[PDB]
Amino acid sequence: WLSADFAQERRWKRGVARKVVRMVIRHHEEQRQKEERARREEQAKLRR
Amino acid sequence: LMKILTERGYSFTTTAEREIVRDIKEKLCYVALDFEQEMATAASSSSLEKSYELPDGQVITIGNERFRCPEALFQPSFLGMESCGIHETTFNSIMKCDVDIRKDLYANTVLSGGTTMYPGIADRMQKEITALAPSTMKIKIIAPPERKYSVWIGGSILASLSTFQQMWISKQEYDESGPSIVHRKCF
Repeated sequence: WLSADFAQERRWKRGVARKVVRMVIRHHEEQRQKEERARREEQAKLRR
Repeated sequence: LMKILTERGYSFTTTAEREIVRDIKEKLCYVALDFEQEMATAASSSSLEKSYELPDGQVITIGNERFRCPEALFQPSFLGMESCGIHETTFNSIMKCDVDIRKDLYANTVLSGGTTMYPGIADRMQKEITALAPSTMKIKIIAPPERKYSVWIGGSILASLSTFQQMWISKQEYDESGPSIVHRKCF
């Protein structure tokens, strides 16, 4: 019961921390993408 | 023009003579429809020559220079610039533009500026853009007689239009947002 649990929790943990650092990269990308969205808002004002 | 006139035998070296040469350019130069045929005609006959009176009363003769000078707009190689002519530049811009709008960009090709006042420049641009663009694109060059003032004309039109009253940058907006308000209100 517990042997498989640790083996599962290990793969889950390395998966959980994985996706964490992951959205971290997407977040930083989202900050550069945030500046790009501000540029797109400038272009939208241009269009208006 | 100064260079080619010095080559022909008329040397202009002072800033004042530069204005005489500019006047000669504005008055006698023109864009030829076929540069090679025009050069052949100028070499085989003097009908393309003209007389010009300088401020001192001396009458000089301008020959093939009249169309060799404006030719630099279509072949910058004469001036030594590794850049495409005006027609090729317009074509490259229409190409960089989206395909869906190239038809209208060709159909509404407009000329502006004082340099575009040479006679025949519109026909030359028409010929070149028709030869460069696809056969399915209808080419139309627009050269208003007052194209030398089109800039100010459009400015006055836009300033007189009532719907444009909301586009101005007010003193309050300036004092509030700094000079950067131009990057938000002018496009």
